[PDB]
Amino acid sequence: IKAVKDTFEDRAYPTIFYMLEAVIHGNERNFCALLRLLTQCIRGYWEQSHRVAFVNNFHMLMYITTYLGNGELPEVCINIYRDLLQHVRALRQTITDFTIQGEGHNGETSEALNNILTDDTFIAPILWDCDALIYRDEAARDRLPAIRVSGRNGYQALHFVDMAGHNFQRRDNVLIHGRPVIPITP
Amino acid sequence: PADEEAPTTPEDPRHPLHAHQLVPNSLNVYFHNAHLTVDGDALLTLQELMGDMAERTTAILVSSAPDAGAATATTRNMRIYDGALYHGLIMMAYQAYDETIATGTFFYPVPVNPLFACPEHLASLRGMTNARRVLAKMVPPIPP
Amino acid sequence: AIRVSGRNGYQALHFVDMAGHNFQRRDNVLIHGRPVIPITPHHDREWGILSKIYYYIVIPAFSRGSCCTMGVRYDRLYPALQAVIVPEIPADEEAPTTPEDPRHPLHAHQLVPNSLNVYFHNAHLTVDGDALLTLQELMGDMAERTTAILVSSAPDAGAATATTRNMRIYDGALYHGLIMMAYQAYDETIATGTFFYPVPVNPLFACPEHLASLRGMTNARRVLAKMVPPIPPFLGANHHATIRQPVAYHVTHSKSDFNTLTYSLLGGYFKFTPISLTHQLR
Amino acid sequence: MPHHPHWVNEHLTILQFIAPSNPRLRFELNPAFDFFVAPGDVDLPGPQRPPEAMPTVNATLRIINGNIPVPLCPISFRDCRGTQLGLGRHTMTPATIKAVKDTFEDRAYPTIFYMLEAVIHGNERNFCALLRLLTQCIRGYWEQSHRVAFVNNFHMLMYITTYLGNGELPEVCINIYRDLLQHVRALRQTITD
Amino acid sequence: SHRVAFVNNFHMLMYITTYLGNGELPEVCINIYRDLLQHVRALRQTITD
Amino acid sequence: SRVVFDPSNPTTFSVEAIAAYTPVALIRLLNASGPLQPGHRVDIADARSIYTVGAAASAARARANHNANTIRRTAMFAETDPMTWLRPTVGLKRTFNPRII
Amino acid sequence: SRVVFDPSNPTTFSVEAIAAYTPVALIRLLNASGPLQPGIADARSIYTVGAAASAARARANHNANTIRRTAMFAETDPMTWLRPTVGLKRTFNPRII
Amino acid sequence: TAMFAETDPMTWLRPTVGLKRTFNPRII
Amino acid sequence: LLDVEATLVALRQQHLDRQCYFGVYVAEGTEDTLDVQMGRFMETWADM
Repeated sequence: IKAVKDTFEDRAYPTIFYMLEAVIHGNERNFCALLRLLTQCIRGYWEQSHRVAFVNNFHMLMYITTYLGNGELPEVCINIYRDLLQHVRALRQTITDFTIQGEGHNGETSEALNNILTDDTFIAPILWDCDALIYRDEAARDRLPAIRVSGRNGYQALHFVDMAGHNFQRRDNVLIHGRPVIPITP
Repeated sequence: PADEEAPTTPEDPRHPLHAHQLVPNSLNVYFHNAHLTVDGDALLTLQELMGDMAERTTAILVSSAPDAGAATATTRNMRIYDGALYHGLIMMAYQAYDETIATGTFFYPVPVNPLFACPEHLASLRGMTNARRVLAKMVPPIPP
Repeated sequence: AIRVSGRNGYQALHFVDMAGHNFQRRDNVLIHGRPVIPITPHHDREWGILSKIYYYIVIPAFSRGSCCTMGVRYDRLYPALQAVIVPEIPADEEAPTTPEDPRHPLHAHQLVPNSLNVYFHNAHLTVDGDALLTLQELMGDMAERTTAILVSSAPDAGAATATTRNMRIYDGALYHGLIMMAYQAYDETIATGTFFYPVPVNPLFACPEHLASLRGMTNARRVLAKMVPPIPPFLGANHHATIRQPVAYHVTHSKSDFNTLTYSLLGGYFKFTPISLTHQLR
Repeated sequence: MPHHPHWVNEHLTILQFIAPSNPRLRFELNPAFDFFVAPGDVDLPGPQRPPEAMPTVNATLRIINGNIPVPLCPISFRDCRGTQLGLGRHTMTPATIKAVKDTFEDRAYPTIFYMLEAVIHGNERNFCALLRLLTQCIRGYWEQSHRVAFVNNFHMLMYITTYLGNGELPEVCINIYRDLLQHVRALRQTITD
Repeated sequence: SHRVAFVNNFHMLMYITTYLGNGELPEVCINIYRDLLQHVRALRQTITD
Repeated sequence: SRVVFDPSNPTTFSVEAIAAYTPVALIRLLNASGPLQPGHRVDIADARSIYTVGAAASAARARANHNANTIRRTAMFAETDPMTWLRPTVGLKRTFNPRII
Repeated sequence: SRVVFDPSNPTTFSVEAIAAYTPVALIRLLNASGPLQPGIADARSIYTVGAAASAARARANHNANTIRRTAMFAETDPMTWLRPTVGLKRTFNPRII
Repeated sequence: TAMFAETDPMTWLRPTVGLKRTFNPRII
Repeated sequence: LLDVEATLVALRQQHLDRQCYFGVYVAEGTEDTLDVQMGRFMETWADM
């Protein structure tokens, strides 16, 4: 804990890796192709400083931990990740068995009133795909959706754009879904 | 090269990217920052990844109407608002007086929800010495 | 009262081939013959009893949390690995398996996508000829059937009344059930749930991961199953027996240690038997 | 099921064990017998459509006394069982603790292990090939990761201990297996005496 | 010599931390200033609080 | 015959002489998918079973040929000999070597 | 027609011929006081499309010597009724034979 | 040249980064 | 919640002073840019 606190307080982590991860998060095929270089880069980073990092990408962390099933790296960062996952699982188990459910008028409300985070009404730090918004809209049966994006009642929905649609002279245009490798589907 | 290979470390003149194709100026800083071990497969994967380009970043503001059946009709004043951001990152390392990033060139402040704020990142725009500095120092404005 | 495969008695089969395939066989156990068809007990049942005891106490005590089991379509996955890769080895010559020489048997020359071969290369800690001959031998001996066994027998009458005489216990089991503890739905190299299917066999072997991994359960169904025990009466005998709730309640609310759990089980294993009561008094 | 059963969710026991209630009394009357509601006019085996039946009370003797109410006073029982059993007994070791932690952390069960189990359950040729390739397999597994894994395979463990007895397995694994076997044998002897 | 130097200058410390620091440095000797900067930050926080 | 879409005659004689992976490579290189119009209602025993048993026989023959130059394996039962009237026969230590010389 | 004053027309072939040794001298040649605006997002779009074309040309040239890997999807052969063909990924050394 | 980048007048197309001296070129 | 109408009307009648209406007014944009909008918002907050 103190090691990661010192690493965070050192203020020596470049943002180029974070930007690259954010760019590649929307392409599963590209991420799989670049994993070969990513493993070498993380091995070099560990050799330079065994202190753990890259805690802002839970999906990437779980993917690399599941892929690194051979044992090519020492069980230090992997051990810390496993301990954190075990603690999270224990907290989830205590939350689930410390309360009861079953009562409901027209939707799921017990967990929403208990912890809030289970329901989709709670906000999120950064949104990546439209599947979360679709799930929130589907689960918001008892709540009227007051969508007021830039004063418009409805929000624009479109798929990924091609290479000829990279014009920067557009206003109020969202970028959802994508082409990792097709209609809109979560 | 076809049916050939070169060491990753820059210690052999036979490496295509050792001294001839390294080029000065623009590539020097990038090489110093990310002089990791790369090869033909890594270059090909990077080139394939570079073919996907986005357009820009935008923010989405939405709201949800709660159950309007507490007192009578729709006379309640209870509302809940939700925030959402597209193409964003979480940064926890703030430089003190680094000159790598200028004022309003690469990184700029963005509105955040009034749940867990920080004054260190809100002052990255600079541009203030005494008046606006002491103004932003005491009161941190939360966006309406 | 033997009730294997829903029938009485059992038969035996010799080395089967591709001219006698039967995917709908009923009341037929697989033993793959017996070179040493006559049937005789060659192995003592003490080892099997010990293995069952270990599977019933120490293993659940060690892995009470996040434990589940599921099966796969053996009849659909067995006749699909018919392949052989082997180079030419001269007499009195060595065959190194290091991934450095150009003469590697599994070099990157001409292959197919996905990651089975890379997984084999990662797990290449064994030899190739032995694996090839084992696969060839297994090609002519495969299991193409599966069934469940539901036994029912009355040991003795616990009470003089006739109500306890007509009662009969029921136990559920699944033959040829492969043990699959971990199951993650992150396999992008193959379809998810195309061959695997979860099914509870024990009241303590129920986990939310297996139920949610089917990709065919709605949110309402999941939240309903998360409250009531979904173990089938004919597969787990949860409500059929007398100890329905406490057997899981104590094992979930103990969460102290394996020694404490074993001590509690030993203390509670004093059944309502006159012999046990006499032993306790002594 | 339109509604949900009120007996499976026995978490509301800390108040029903003090104040008697109809749902907690109409089913349980005595600690020696268990009463259950009769099925819907369906025998064993029965049809898919249950016809209307009549209420009745059936008494069945409890083969195992696992239905005793625990939460009325579990602290005293736990303390007494601890003070009566955990006085001069066996204790775990850091080696086994680390092995358990590693097995929990790995949780892989791959296709190689599945095929190994499939060829181990029964096959003459596969068994005869394994009797020769086991040394190479364990050596490769140890050299890839000396971590201890796949201990629940008692059949393969006993096969290895009966076949390979010339001092080939690592001394740490052999010692761990020996002490766990001694501990389980002592536990069995105590539970039998 | 099992000894460290450059402990009487502050202007060069910022420059070396911003330029030399890349990762390929001995952590057994570059962590001396880490405690000093942590203490400076702690005292600044206590003063401003 | 040369088409491998419906193996009915060249199932073992055309595969034993060449590498066993050649038919697999040819099948993989043959387009991407086949039409479903000429469906078969005789399950797989018409030609798929014949192809699989032929491939298995070819693989077994190749393995036997490869192991012919090496030393073959034996059984597991030992300490059995008809000349037990005077003394029994003891076993041999495991000292196998990859090369005879 | 490679004209630096009006790069609207030479947007693909000029960038392809630029390769890597051209921009080093081009930066000095174009200096700072240059009236290249006639003939502000248009310049950025031209630069991005030129970079994309150059990257595509480089990828095509590199793939000529090696073998173009196919997709990672399964059931790539007509005989797919029980299990498809599963093999090695593209993370190994790219070789022809 | 110096490693300082700051800003350049040729921002119409793309910004120009600075040049560092952290290299030792050699023919052999 | 139905008995608070009288309390609310009494509080409205007695009335109290208020400040910083703009900070809790909650408004929305008109399909503008990001940097210029943020600068204008900062300037208005500073000078208002």
